[PDB]
Amino acid sequence: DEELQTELYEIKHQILQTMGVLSLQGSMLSVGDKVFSTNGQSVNFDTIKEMCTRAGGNIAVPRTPEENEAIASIAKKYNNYVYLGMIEDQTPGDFHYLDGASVSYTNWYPGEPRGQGKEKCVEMYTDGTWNDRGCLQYRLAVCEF
Amino acid sequence: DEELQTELYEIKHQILQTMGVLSLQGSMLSVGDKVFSTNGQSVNFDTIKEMCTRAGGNIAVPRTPEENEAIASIAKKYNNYVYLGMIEDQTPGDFHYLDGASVSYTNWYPGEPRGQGKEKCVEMYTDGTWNDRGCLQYRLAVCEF
Amino acid sequence: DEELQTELYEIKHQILQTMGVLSLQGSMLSVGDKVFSTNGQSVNFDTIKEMCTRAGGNIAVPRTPEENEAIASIAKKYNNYVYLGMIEDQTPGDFHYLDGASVSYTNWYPGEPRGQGKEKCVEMYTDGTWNDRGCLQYRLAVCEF
Ligand SMILES: [Ca+2]
Ligand SMILES: [Ca+2]
Ligand SMILES: [Ca+2]
Repeated sequence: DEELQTELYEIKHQILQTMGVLSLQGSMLSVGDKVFSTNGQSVNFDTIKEMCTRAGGNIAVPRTPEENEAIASIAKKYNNYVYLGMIEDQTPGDFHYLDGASVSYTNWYPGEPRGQGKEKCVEMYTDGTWNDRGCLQYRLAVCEF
Repeated sequence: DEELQTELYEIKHQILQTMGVLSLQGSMLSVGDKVFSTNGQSVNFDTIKEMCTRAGGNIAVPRTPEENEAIASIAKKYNNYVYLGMIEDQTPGDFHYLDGASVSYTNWYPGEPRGQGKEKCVEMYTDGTWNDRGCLQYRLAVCEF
Repeated sequence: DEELQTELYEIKHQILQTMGVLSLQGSMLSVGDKVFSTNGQSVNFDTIKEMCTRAGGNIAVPRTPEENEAIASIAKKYNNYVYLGMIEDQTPGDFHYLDGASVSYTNWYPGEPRGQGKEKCVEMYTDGTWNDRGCLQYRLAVCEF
């Protein structure tokens, strides 16, 4: 269709414009096909999950070095640790994404994880490395869409 | 078309991402197919209408309990009354949306409306109930898109 | 396609909603098919170019009176001059857009340009008129998408 082609072009341009504005003003960070954003609040794991789902997204989880660096830049920006989208398996030391799949990419701080099963959550330090920790602390809420 | 399907999927995802960011940061509230947002300014009815149309929208008007609660949450958030998108008919006590249609859903504070035709505008209290009032007061500008 | 028509309508509405929110909150200004926005930072020409490209856009450049007035309103809003997307040719007095094409629309302050080739950049005063100037000053970063 000849009109369909032009309509799609305009639609794609408008999306580029809206995403460009959000990017320019630091409202979000786009990495590949993933968009990260924070509301600036520091709350516990359960609360963060609720906030993200309310917005139509999920708690952020890095699956590549580039995504990890992006979340880390936000942690650094707000000078606060970030809870990530993963929880410990029944077997201590093993973690899984919230959908149940086993974690692949990892960036544990040397020595971590070592909570012996008592720290089922994972927090990201400002340098981007990870630490298994309890889930009741107040951490920066970072979501992915 | 095989490429049209993938293009639309990506377009829809990007929209979800941009709307998710705006939602997460409290820049807007989505209720069904309607989006509410405020610039935080408190001005009169005529001014609000101009501001909304300038942005490509219209003065907010709740047509369902869910929409009413959404606008109320914004009123509460900014601790200020909100002018709604309706004005009094020639017959006192009867109101109409700006397009001329008679108002259906209402949420008048007990006793309202009772301006006897001297208060053609409608303001929303922070608890979400309505009050007919003059149109020259300074009220939170809430628009719908 | 009967479903394609409805899908496009919804997509276009969502775009209108997201753009309406950004417009209402002063996050951007739309003029025709062009969107202008600033991150509020004041840096040199090279830095501005980087910031804009990072966001998926380019340094703003007015090509019509309407676009010029839009950028001027932003300069006025932030009370700071704005570097524009153009640089001087090898021949003093002649300027070109960054893609190499010769500038068409101009709005030089009376007497400008007169840097004799020593001021290859162009800054916009808050009244919207232009002045050729060095490229190392700190100016409001305004991008176009
Ligand atoms: Ca640990
Ligand atoms: Ca009354
Ligand atoms: Ca000069």
